[PDB]
Amino acid sequence: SIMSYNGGAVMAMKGKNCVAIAADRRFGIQAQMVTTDFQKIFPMGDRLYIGLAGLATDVQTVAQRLKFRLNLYELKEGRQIKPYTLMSMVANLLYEKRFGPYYTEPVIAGLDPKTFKPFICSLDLIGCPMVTDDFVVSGTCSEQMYGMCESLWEPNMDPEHLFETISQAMLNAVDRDAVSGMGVIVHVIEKDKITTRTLKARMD
Amino acid sequence: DRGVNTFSPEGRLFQVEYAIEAIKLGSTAIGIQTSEGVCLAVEKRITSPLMEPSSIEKIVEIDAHIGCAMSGLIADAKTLIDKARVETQNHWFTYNETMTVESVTQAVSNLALQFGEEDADPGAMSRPFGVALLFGGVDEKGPQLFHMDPSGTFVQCDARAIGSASEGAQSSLQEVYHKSMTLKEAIKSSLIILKQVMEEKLNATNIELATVQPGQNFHMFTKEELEEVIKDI
Amino acid sequence: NQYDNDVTVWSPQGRIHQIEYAMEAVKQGSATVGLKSKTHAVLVALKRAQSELAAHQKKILHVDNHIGISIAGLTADARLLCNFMRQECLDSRFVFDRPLPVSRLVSLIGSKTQIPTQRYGRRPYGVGLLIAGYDDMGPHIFQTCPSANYFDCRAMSIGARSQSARTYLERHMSEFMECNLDELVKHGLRALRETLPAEQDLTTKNVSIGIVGKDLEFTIYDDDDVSPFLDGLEERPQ
Amino acid sequence: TTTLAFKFLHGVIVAADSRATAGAYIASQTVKKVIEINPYLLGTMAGGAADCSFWERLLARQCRIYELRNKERISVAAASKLLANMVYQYKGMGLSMGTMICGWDKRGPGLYYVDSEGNRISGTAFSVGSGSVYAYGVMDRGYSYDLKVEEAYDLARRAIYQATYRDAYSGGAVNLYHVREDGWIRVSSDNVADLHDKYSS
Amino acid sequence: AKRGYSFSLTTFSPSGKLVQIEYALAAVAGGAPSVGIKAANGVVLATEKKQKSILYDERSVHKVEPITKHIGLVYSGMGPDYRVLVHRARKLAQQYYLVYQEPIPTAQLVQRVASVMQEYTQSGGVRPFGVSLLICGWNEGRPYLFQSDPSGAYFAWKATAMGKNYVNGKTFLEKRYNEDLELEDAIHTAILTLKESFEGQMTEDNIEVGICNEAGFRRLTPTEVRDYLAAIA
Amino acid sequence: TTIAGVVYKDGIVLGADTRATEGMVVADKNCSKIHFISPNIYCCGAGTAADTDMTTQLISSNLELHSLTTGRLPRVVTANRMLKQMLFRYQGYIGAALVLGGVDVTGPHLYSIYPHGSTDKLPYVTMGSGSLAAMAVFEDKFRPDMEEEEAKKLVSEAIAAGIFNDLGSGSNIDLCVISKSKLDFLRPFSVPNKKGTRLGRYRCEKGTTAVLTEKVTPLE
Amino acid sequence: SRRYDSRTTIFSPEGRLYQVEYAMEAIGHAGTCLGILANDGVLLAAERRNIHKLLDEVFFSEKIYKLNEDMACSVAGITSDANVLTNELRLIAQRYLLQYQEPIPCEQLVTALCDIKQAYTQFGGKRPFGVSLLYIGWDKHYGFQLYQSDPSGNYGGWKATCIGNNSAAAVSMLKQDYKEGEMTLKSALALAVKVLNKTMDVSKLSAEKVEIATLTRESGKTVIRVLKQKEVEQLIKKHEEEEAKAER
Amino acid sequence: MEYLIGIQGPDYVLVASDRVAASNIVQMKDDHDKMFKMSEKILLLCVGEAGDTVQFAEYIQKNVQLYKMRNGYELSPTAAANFTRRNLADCLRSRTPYHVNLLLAGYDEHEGPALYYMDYLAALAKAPFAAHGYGAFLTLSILDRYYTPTISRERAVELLRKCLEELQKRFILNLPTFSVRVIDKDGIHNLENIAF
Amino acid sequence: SYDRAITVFSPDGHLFQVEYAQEAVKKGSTAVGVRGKDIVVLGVEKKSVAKLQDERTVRKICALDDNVCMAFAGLTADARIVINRARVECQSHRLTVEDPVTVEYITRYIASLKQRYTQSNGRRPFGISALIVGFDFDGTPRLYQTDPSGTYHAWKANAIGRGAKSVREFLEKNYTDDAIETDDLTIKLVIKALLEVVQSGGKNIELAVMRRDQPLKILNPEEIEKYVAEIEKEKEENE
Repeated sequence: SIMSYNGGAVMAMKGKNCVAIAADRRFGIQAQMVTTDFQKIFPMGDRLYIGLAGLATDVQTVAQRLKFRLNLYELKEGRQIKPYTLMSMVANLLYEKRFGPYYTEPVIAGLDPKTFKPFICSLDLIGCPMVTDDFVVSGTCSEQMYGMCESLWEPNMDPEHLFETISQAMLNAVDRDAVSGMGVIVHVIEKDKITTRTLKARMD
Repeated sequence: DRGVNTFSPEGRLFQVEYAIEAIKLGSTAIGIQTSEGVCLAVEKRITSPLMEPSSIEKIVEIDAHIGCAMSGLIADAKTLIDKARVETQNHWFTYNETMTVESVTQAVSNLALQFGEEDADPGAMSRPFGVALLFGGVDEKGPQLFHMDPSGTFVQCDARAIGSASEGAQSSLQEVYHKSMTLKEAIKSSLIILKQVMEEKLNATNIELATVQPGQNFHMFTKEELEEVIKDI
Repeated sequence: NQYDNDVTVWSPQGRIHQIEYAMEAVKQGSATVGLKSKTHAVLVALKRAQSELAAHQKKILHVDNHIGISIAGLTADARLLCNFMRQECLDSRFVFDRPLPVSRLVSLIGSKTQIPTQRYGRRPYGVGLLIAGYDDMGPHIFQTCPSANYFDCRAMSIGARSQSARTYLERHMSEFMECNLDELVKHGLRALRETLPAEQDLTTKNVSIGIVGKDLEFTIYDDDDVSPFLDGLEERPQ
Repeated sequence: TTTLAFKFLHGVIVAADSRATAGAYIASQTVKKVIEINPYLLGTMAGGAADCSFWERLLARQCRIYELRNKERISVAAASKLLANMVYQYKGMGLSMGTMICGWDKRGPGLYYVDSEGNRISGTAFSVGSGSVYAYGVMDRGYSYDLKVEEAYDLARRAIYQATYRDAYSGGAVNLYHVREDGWIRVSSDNVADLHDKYSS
Repeated sequence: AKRGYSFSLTTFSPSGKLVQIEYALAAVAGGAPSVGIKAANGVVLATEKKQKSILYDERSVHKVEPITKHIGLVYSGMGPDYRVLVHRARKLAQQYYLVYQEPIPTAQLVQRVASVMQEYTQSGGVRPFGVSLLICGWNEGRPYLFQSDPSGAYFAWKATAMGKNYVNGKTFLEKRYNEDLELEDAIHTAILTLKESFEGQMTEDNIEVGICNEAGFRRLTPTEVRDYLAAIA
Repeated sequence: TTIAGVVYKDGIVLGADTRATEGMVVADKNCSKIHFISPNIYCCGAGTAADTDMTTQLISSNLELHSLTTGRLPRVVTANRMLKQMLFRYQGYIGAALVLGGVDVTGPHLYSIYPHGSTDKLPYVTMGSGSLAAMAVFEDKFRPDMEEEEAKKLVSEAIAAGIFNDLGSGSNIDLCVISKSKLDFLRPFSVPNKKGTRLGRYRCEKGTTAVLTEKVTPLE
Repeated sequence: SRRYDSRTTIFSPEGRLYQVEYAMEAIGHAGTCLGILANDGVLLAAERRNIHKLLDEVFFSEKIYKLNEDMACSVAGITSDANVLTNELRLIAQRYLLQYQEPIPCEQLVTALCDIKQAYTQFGGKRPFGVSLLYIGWDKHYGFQLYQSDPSGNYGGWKATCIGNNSAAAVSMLKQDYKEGEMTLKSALALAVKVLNKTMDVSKLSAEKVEIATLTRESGKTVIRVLKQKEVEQLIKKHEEEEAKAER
Repeated sequence: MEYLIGIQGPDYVLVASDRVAASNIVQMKDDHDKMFKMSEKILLLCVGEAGDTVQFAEYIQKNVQLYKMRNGYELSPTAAANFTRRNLADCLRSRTPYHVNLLLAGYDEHEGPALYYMDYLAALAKAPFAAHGYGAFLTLSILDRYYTPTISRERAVELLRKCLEELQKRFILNLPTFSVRVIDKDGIHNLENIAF
Repeated sequence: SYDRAITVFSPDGHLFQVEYAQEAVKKGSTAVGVRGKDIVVLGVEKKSVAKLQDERTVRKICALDDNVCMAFAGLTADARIVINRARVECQSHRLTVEDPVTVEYITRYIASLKQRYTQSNGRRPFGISALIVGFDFDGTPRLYQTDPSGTYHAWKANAIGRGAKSVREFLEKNYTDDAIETDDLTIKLVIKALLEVVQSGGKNIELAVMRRDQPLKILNPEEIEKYVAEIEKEKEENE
């Protein structure tokens, strides 16, 4: 499998007035682990984040080319990007390479500027957006992440309760996956603050 | 204002006729064909004594058997000589032999009227080459000398002079040249005609001389080797 | 004065000056005579020299085994048109394995020379050619001009002072058809002699002859090869 | 096919066989495998016969234009790089070559190993071909930097000979070339059958 | 067969002015009067639509043209040149919607349309547009009004006039314009400032008016025009 | 995926499910499969999900450009020809199976468009993974010139048949009713399936996760 | 075809370019635009020409454009041709950020656009861009910087410069009050108002007619802001009372 | 087969590579250098295909030197690592891809010592220690055991020696000589070759 | 694409477009360069810096390679294009040929580039002259100069720009083996040549030196004033 070459897992979750995004930190080729500190979640505008899982090259390439189109959008228009606008921007970027796509599944998590509304979505390799009110997952252990999120998630959750939910949903799903692990980083996005935590995880 | 490919009421292109007028401003060059070989002589025309005399090379080799003297716009000539050097190596690669002097001159003559505005490539020429060339070399038919002009009309010559004082030098070559002369006489004669038409006196660092012969390859006369023929003033 | 800059510009009289200006280029070049019999087609051309110390210009070019030309006007336009004529003859022999008829080739010249006379920035071919060829129909003498219009002729002469040669060929036109190879060449150079002034005449250094027909392929005669044709002349009339 | 080249105190030795095979059948045993690029540069034929002949002749063409433009002789490092760049454009297409470019340079004796794959490495001794493995053995045992001119000939001539004895694709005649400062010279064109009597007696 | 010019027709004068644009601004000045007014509640665009011969079908061709569900256009000057700018504006609005899945902002459309108008002042073998554009729109809870001139520049307006007697219109508008006007009151002043230079009594066939608000852009029916037209609503 | 369309006396009823799967795992429980083309024509989608969205949006963009130039309501045949000529040009590489249906000035027109470019004009069509189950309902209970509420019942039963029998389809039933004067877009028409609410709460207590490093960044 | 050609990319008998020098005349008719360099920051001050009672005012600025996170520019000349050049500057800055993952140095972005403007003066047969630009920014190599661009495609680094209408009189006025090495942003703004007040056509000077933007590095990141209407009026009255204090 | 290893210190970068250029079953070259001088403080360790190694490493090398001449200042180790990644990533889906696994080592005037790991697919990753080849499978475990963030350069070479001795003991391929170079504040320094 | 012919021949047999570019180089600042025994030094004068301008950005001396550097005169916008195209060729030569670029080769490239712009359709000739300075691999000092036409010549001492004829005539009677013997005395010859035309020498002169093994060294105004003071002291000695 092309997606299972580098591994990785990205998760996003909805709360009351807050959005949380979590991803593993392992960078490795097939079986051999290479780097403990690998970035997969990228900032897009103070209160909007994107998590990319799949091929390590395409994770970095899409993030760089999306930032290329993001800054031009924020200079042409005197406003910060909307979550729905970025979703369509990623969908357009991936579909341009229809018959030769980037092997990565983007997950966007963040709050809507000026309207303070939560937003989560995940996309295909060719760019197919889907919006949910609960959770979106992407990676090698997709099935493992679905089993945890379907049992732990609750409708209205505060920032502290949402953090405990997304952390346990990642850790246990990651520990059943061989190609994912070596620490989990969580970004809790609020209207006032961004809380970044690196969780104590298994290093095997 | 008119186009580059415009005919005159007389029956010739303006850009070609103006290119011939450009040669009459350049330095004079004399080439003489002899049974023992072909010699080429040219004035370097040094403007300032600070300039290096070895830098000015109006006689250049195409192959080991062909040399050429140039006059007029020196910048345009270096493009034509470079094309001639490639064509000889392209022929060597394909046929495993050396080209005749007539064949090389004909190859350069193909690039004569390759200029225009409409219906042309983005990297095409706009104006003709304002250069008169004297191709002198030895092949299978013996030592040969050819003259080329902006129009592309190439012809064989026994003795030809082109440059500023070309008309005066041509009449002087008609009175000296004969069929049974030697190469040493051809070198001697060319220097006498050259010193008459030059503005400054003849000197070893002032002029350039080269000979092509059936015996050995194209040779450029060094400062010391010139002294043997310069001493006969 | 205001219409004589481009080929695309028409004169109020109904003329193109640039094509007429290109016709003057053929008159600037030296004279050449082309004539045919019933079995042979002969081209006799006069050579010019820039100086007595320089050799004489090539006036007859080789195109194919059965087709040969004599040029008058611009030298670079002559060789460019000759390369097209050489290629078209090679293309027909490559595909059909047969010699391309002269009537077909001359029509191809009248198609290629027409294009630049109608487009902006482009110029007409400032060269006149006398084409000699032999095929299934016999010997042929064709005349192509700066204008795409071509002529099928019994005998023709074009170039500088070619009027004297044009008048001689008209008075002896009925003799050419039953004329043999040897005498038919003598008729060609005799017309070429009339173009020259009273003092100077034909020599081995300024005369080229191209002969093609049933007996032999197209061959160009130069200096010592032209001497059997010159020896046994009628001499210049006063 | 066995081609070897090594550099020492006095210059560079070029040695090659002459056997060309079309499967099991031998096509020719008089193949000039030492390709004469210039009066100052030499090449070797290994792998593809036409692939070595065409591209090194294109190099021979390119090196002559360099001398006409720059008024100087082309360096061995530049000649090796030019050939490496041209063949690299056709990588993974079907070209097969294993040439060695030898010559005297401004820096001294030069030796380079150029492949159809795109390899370009400078070294003291190389051996290319099907019987190159046997050529490496005998060559390394009797090699020295302070070898005499006559002693350098005996090493390479026998090194090809020992390779032809084991390799089925190697044979014909042992061609030898010496590369000096003024230019290379043709040394010997001894037959394998004639050399068999020399080492036995 | 055709070629195509590659050289610019609009060039800098010795004074330092682009002559072709200066005359393009004179083409719109001699055109039909057109006005646009922003009123916080919505935008109103009105233009003179004189058919003259009565044989003309009024409802066949419209001067007020919609670009999307919330953006419209009004012009002054040449009809044919405006129609190309409508199609281009309609196409650019759709290209934005395919990428971002969001209706195009008014200011963002004008910037893209003005770039096309700039292109024709610098591209080879083309003249500038003889049309000044009035762009209205509703986005982000705010109404917008913009002007795009032949040069390619764009200005944001509260109230502006075009066509013949535009200087008389602009002076009339600044006296008549108020902050926090009502949309229905904005139509009144728009149809009145157009009557300043009209001469031949207004009928519902003589002028065309389009409104833009929170519901979107739409052209007003002749029945709605007739109600506003009889001096009072 | 189960999508269907029917033609009744007044107009057209279109049906679709809400299950979107990645392989053999449900990715989206609530997914819109009835797509907007024009204020009078709607189109159901099947096959490749990304191919269905981008092809629909491009035709909807072209028809909005078309309707504004003409100044009148677009036709179903115009929507059909645009989808027909594009999918044929790509030789079936764009995996988009579309059930097209709308009301024109001519009347109601229904089309079934295949990824290769073949189109069929029928009173009732079914496409997708559970099309076999949906067609069987039509081939048993369909009758010409039926009432609006009767036609809505016919399609809802067809989509439900694909939901319970086919593993590719599930969850909610979406309906789109288009007539000569009325357009009803019923998003959640019927919800036959729901989650059995969790009686055992697995809510993680505050401070059950071990944290190594913490960083707080203030915002405006 | 050649009859209608105006020959834009051609030389003059004197040894100069006509279409460039004619474009240079267009800048001298446009609004006055100046920028000076200080120790703690760098700023741009421009004369707004779009002054009307019925002007809507939607955008943050009229002539000040943002190109990068660390860089900003101003425009003098044709506003139509300016929108093309400023958009191109944003593209080049993002191409560098994609390739090297670092903000583009100030000198490198200016040279990039100057190569394009030089290309239009040499080939293409098209009219050159009649826009002169002033650049302000910060990089890790030199720090705070100020640049000036010409329609010919020529650039230069300045400590204090002006371009537009009355540029010759303004540059000599800047040459008088500027103290090299000891200039702060507080005195920089006071100097900018001093020059604009005397060189402008209409006297008195209002904040609605002028536009000032500042660039200062704060807490490890560059801050680019356009000054408020109330902030400019405060700077004018500080200068207005200073000029009245001269009569003593 | 080729082998690479890089160790980063507090103010230095230590890098080593084998000097073996092998074909089929024979060792052609005994002293092959796999380090490319990018700048005064940047080195490139290129390993992979036969032709892709020399062609790619030199292309980036001359482009970095082009930046130096055009601006006056040199590229930072971070900017050079992102530049060499961009060229490999853009060529990945093209007709001619470069199959090369490289390692970039550099010292910055402001940020300090830096080491970069990069896959043939073009995946850049910052690491305190990294290794390429089949020999990496035997050496990375030793690098996980004895490595400290505050390691001295005399201890780093001793740590490097422990890894190279493992290649003489367990690794099936013969790798006798290794090129050792250190990059610090003064630049690139050549160190004695560890031979067996 | 623009296909119009810009540079064309004239009734008198002259290329005006080339000659007008030669008028553009005359209007440019004065640039002189002399060839010494061990060091080669070039210098520019009459920069017309308003003191309020940064002197780093407006430098006419640019290094093409580690061994090659150049100084120009005329249209400064046209020069930067040529300099950048020359810098790419320096790295392109290194990719094709393992050996570095020689002084003559890079001059040959610039001259051919200027020649192609005088004969191609839709292109305008460069209005610049370049003083190419450097050392060969042998260690022999070299000095070359180009012009809008496309001709290049080697010099011992040459000046280009405004008042170039006045500086050349000064160097025709001063360039001797005694004057170019030491490193310090070669630099003094440059400054003496520039002060002949330039207005009050001091802050107007910008020169750069380069050694046989060491890279280009741009001397600061504090070092120039040291040499200028030494020139006036030797000028004072006689009278």
